[PDB]
Amino acid sequence: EHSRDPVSLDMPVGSEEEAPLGDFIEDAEAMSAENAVIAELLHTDIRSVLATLDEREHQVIRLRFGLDDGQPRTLDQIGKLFGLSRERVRQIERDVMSKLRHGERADRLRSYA
Amino acid sequence: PGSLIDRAEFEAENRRVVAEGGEPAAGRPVLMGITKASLATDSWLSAAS
Amino acid sequence: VVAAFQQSGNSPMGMVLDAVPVIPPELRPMVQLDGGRFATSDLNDLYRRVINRNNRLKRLIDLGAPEIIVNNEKRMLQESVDALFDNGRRGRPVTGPGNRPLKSLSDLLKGKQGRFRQNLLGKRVDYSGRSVIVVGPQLKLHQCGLPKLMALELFKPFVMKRLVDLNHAQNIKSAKRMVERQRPQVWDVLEEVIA
Amino acid sequence: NNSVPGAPNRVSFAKLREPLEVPGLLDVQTDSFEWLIGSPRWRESAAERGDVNPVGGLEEVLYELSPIEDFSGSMSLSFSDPRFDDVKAPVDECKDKDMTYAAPLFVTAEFINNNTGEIKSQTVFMGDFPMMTEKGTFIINGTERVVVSQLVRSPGVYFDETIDKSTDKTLHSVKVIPSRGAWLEFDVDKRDTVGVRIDRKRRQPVTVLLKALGWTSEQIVERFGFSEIMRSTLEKDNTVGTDEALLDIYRKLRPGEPPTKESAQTLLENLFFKEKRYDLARVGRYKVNKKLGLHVGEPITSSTLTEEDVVATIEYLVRLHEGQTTMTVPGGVEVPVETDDIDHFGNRRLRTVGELIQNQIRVGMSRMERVVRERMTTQDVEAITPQTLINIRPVVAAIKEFFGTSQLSQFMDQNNPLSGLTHKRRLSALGPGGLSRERAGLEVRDVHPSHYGRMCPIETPEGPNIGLIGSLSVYARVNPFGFIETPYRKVVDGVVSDEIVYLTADEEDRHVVAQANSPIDADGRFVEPRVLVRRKAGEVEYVPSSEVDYMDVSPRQMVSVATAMIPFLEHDDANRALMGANMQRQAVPLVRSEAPLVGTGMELRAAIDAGDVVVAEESGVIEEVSADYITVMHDNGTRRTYRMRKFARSNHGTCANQCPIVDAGDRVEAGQVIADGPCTDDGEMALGKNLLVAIMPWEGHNYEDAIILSNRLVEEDVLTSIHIEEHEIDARDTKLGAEEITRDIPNISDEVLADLDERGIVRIGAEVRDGDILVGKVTPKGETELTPEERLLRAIFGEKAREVRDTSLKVPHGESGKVIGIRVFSREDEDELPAGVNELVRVYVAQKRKISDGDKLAGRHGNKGVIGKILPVEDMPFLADGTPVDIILNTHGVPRRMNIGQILETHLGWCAHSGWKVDAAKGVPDWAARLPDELLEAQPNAIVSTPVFDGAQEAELQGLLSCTLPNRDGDVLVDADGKAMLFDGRSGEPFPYPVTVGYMYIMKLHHLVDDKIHARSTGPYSMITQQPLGGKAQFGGQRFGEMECWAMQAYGAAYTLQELLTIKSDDTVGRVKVYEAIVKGENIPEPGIPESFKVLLKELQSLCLNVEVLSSDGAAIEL
Amino acid sequence: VNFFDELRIGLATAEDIRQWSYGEVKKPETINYRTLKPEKDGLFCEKIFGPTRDWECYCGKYKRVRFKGIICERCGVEVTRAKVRRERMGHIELAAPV
Ligand SMILES: [Zn+2]
Repeated sequence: EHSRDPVSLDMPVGSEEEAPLGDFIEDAEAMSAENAVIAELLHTDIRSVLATLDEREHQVIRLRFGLDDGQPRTLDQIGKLFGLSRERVRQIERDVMSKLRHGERADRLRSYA
Repeated sequence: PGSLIDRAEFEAENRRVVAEGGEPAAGRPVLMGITKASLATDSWLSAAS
Repeated sequence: VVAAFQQSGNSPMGMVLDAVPVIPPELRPMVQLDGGRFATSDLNDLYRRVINRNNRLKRLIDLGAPEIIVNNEKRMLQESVDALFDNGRRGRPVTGPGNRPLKSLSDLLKGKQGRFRQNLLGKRVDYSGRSVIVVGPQLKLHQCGLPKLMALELFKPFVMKRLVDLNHAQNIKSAKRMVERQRPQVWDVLEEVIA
Repeated sequence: NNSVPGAPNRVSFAKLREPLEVPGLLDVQTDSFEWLIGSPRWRESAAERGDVNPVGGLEEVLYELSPIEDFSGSMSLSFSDPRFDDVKAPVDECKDKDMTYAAPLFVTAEFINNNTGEIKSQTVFMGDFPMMTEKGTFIINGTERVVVSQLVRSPGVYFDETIDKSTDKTLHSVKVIPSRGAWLEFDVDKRDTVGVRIDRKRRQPVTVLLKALGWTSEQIVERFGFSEIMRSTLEKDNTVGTDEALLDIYRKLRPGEPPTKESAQTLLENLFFKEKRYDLARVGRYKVNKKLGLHVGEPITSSTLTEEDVVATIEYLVRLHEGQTTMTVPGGVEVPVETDDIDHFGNRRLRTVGELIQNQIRVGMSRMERVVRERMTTQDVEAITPQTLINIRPVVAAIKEFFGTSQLSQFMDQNNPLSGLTHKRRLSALGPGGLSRERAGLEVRDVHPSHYGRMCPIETPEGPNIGLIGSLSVYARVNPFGFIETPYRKVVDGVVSDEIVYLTADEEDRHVVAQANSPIDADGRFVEPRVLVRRKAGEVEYVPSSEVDYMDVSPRQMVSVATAMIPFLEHDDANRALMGANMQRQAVPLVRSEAPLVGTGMELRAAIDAGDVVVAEESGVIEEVSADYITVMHDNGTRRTYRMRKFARSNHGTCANQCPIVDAGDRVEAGQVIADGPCTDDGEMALGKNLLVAIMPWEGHNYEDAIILSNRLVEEDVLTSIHIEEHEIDARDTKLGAEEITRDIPNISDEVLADLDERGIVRIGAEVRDGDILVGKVTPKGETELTPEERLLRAIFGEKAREVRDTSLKVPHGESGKVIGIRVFSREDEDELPAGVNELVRVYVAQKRKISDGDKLAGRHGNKGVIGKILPVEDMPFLADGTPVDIILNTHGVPRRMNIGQILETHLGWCAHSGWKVDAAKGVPDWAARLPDELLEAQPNAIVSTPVFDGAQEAELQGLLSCTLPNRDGDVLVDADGKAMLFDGRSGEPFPYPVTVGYMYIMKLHHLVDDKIHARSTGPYSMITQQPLGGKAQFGGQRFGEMECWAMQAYGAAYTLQELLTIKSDDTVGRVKVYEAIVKGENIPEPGIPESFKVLLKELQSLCLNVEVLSSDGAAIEL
Repeated sequence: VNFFDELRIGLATAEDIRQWSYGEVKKPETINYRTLKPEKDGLFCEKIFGPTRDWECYCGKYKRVRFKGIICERCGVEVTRAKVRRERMGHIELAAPV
């Protein structure tokens, strides 16, 4: 596999008007529709849903995963920031996940999985 | 001399130079093919194609 | 020629180069085809030749050698730059595979495959299709009959917006999936959106 | 006179007896390869043909190569006697297993050392050879391959002629064209400098070269004394002296090198007389000898040019310039003096498969010989053996490259048997070693009077490749030298002879050839004193019946096989006939085939020789016949079983079925058809069905070539077809891991994966729709941090990251149908797969297509059409007895296109379907005097044939239309004129005037609408150009060219053009923004700058051209 | 925006190439054989032409999205979109004039 000269893109392919091979290579990334509508609409619907939860819990999630400033706060770190204990964050996340799976939140976010 | 110059520009330059006393330039109309007319009067961007 | 240079206000020194530019890599991509068989444009080969010649020239100058070898190296570098800017414009063209000339840098512009004539040949557009035509004498002079499959695949974004608007689908992702599966709910909206 | 035992009986309007039966239609393909390899059959055929010395192709390449030796002379190797071995596997296994049908060959190499005088000999393996199957095809990597013969200008001497524009004086130019070597152009100019242009060098006087060859000046004077311009040139030359002439030649060819007599002499010998550097093929030498009439009393052994040939050429040129009609040379017979014609078929030879393969193996063997000679010059001489001296790699590489990439080795098109048979008999004038489309002039694309009987003047591509591709005529046979021949039965003294003789173009152009239609007495006496005659130069004129020398064999001698099955071709125009012949090769094999009611006699022979019908090899009795196989017990006690491939995909997606047409306990004669392949009804070609046609305009639904059909065709599956798609995915090892096929897939609902089986591939017989998963494979994944919500959901749901991605094969857009079969190859089971691949599975999807709007239909007379509408059976016009018409054709396209053969076929088809009974109680009517005695009666739905250029005359049809039998109701529907009174299917009232009705043969072309429909809104985009692009999953965009841009500019529509060129073509951010705008409520934003302009600016800057856009102020702006 | 009165073409000089290029190519290597990443000072270097992946760094020190126009001091690569890789140029320093 290491002993093959790379094929030149300018080589005519298929005699299809002798258009070079380079002309037929898809960008293979940066899909329009995916990033265009799906991703940004997921982000907006999340900003709506997670906000509809407790605002304190919304900030907790923001710091936990890093929606705003990255830096996913661990259980102990976020407890220190909020003054709580490392053991409370597990139950907080359990409550958040339970809430997210019911109501209109599920209706909105059933896709994207 | 012997260079094709568009009638409008040629006449305007002749009038400008004559107004200050410069002697007039004697020219005669000449026709040319579509290819030559296109080449003479067009942008380099459009001419390269 | 001399008057063209004189009226310019610039200098003729621009003809003799001291630093060649390199196009952005996306214009000369290096992509992996299926099977791990790399594909790249010959511009990379030409630039590699130029870089190697220049580095070797610098090494010879730093080390110091009789002027014959240095002159040969300079001549090789000149020929390398010449081959980069144009192939076949002077001397024997360079060929790597099957005696096939490499597409030089100026070759992106001239010839049937050049950029200018390719632009003169037009582009390729979205929101379009084609099909066989059959006479329809039931139509008015301002009407045409589009097959529903083509109309659905061509009007999809409008259809999906109206589909979410009517609450048939909860979100754009679900509407896109519904259009892909072509559920029976789609045809009413499609007929409604191309009024 | 059905040659085959069990042919169907279809009486014919044949008023002439053909003395010669059609030869094997694949004989051109088979005989060339038979000569190439060298087999007993070819050897005995050649011995019968009178060829004094038969030498095979392979033993003519590797015997001319030998003996290879070093310059020192101490080493010399020879190898001869090429013999093959038994094939590896049958054709069935090679096609199914993806192997290549081949057989190894061994050549005995004798190594001899001159100094020691010893010998070492043993068989030498030389790689596998791609043998040719009985159908005249090659199976390369499991795909059927056909190599098409090539038309090339034969090596020889051509005395062209050009006329001066100013002087208006004839200028005779001579050209010598070797198969390999320098070219000599002895031209005469106004300045009279008769000179040679060696290898397109500078002109030099012919006198100087002639004296440079050792030709004394006095000899020039005496031999060329009759010539005045030549004598003047001799007196004009300045340089004199053999040494001076040689040095001048050397400087002209190789200036700046040490000039010596020895060097110049060696250069001349190497350039002309050396066999390796210069060679004329045996055909070239033979043609030169015939032209100059020299060395004609002995077989050709030396194949290199000689000084006698050059002097004879110069003498011929000067004699032609003088105006001499003929010349003589010592040791030669008298020959005519006239300029040659390049397009003449006496100059264009045909290099069949044998010649092409011989050339390729010759190139490979020469490369191998170079390597071998180097190795023997370097390697030790003591312990050397030819086994360690031969290198087989280059020859096998050359053969494989030829069979893979050569432009003359093409996929065998398999729409139907006729398409393949025509493909095998093609004569392509383009390709490697031949002319190109652009460089080739338009004069070579025309017909020549020498094509009569050798190349069909009708069958030809409609596209830009018109005139560069043709087909052998039915009776043509290729000569050993490659020149095409045709049969002519000689007439000795006005009495035509039964025995035939095959004449090439030259022999034909020295004789007087009559026409087959010429009235001939039963005793061979010409009744007409003046017989139409075709003579030299294409002249046609009357001659007394004694001067005539040769006569044709059949009126169908000038037409190809495809063009020979168009009834009433003599009434159709040449372009319409060409269109019909080309469209006959696009017909799709229907589920149920039906032979035409009216069709020429070529159907059965075409079907038999196409090879798609299994034909009993030996006479016997059938023991048991099943849908799959058939076993016949031969009379000698040996049983043979024929396996009939069913629902096997063809090269173009159609299906090839072979249904047995025999019953158990039935005796079958040798050569009788046993099963019918695609497009066959009882062993005769059948590309379409018989439909009741009514010719009239109907409500504008058949307006301008459109066609109206009855729904009865759709509901009865008359025009139903089966198409089989083929998909394949492979699991290749990757650096990050090994791809695998598994039923488990990341994050997909179980319902979508229900149809898959435990191994991860769809279960056979499962309906698969568009976009459905066809085989599930998971590829290894690297490291990619998940997006916020994706990872959060993964954590919440308990679904792990499942790094492995989804790359399962899925049904492309616009595909459906059952899954008839699955074929899986595994490296574990020791299967040959490409390097880096362990598992490869291919799934076959079968789709049944019923005719629908947009599909193409066409008769045999080149009258295409698209289905405008499919009316209900109750809306179609119906005959007086209630029979609806199956199809309606407009009458405005028949007389303008001038293909009245369509209407003639309609009338004869009605007469055949209804059956007729010619009254004979009072005596045979006048119009029926020439009808065959068996053609005065026909049962209903009978089969009849009208051979091309000899069939039913107009009087015959007029008489038959008035004698058709009545229906079961006892009433005659059509009148004596062939028209009938129809009823309106909608109004219910009779049409005011009678309409033409009859049964016509309609075929279903392969331009189906399902393939044509394309649509795109947003999909993959190119990488370098960022323009729309993609596969069939997301169809690519339609090009918007400059002419479309001009059309948009003329309207004054400025915004539409701006969008079409910026916002939906190239704007990387504009596309996303507009898609956002449409999917939301907001407006479409303003377009940006195309990427095709930023790219142009960067490319132009890279050339050190300071390109910058400036405003009115002149300030540079940023982009 | 789209106010382009004129488009002129001139003869570029060495200083123009110097000041319209964002780096110098000093080695011929294109891509690493094993890790499939651009090599330093090569024909594909991120330091010269730009990051291969949007909002991503060659060394990963500033791999986070919220870093715009910040050149990573550890490797000197700017943190922007990948489309910049289609725009930025480079120049070679000829040892002798040509
Ligand atoms: Zn960094």
